[PDB]
Amino acid sequence: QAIKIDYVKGILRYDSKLKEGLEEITITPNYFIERTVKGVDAKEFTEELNGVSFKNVKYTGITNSIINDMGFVFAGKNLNKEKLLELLYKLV
Repeated sequence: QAIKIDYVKGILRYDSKLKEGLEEITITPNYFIERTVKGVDAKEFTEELNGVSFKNVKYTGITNSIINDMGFVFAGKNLNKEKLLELLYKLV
């Protein structure tokens, strides 16, 4: 027995493109796909020692979606939450 993954899908935010916006992706052995999402924001973020530029455009129904859309779905056999967690953390 061993873990195995069939596909994976999610909503991502990139550090370089944080100001740019957000995307939806899927990874499957045949192909990789990136798409742009429809809820746009004029977000602009900087990191001082303790100061940051706050621009957070977030709406009612859009939040009611993305409070729970945010996160990744995994399919396969013999999954285990601890291994999945440590991999996702190890990524960044």
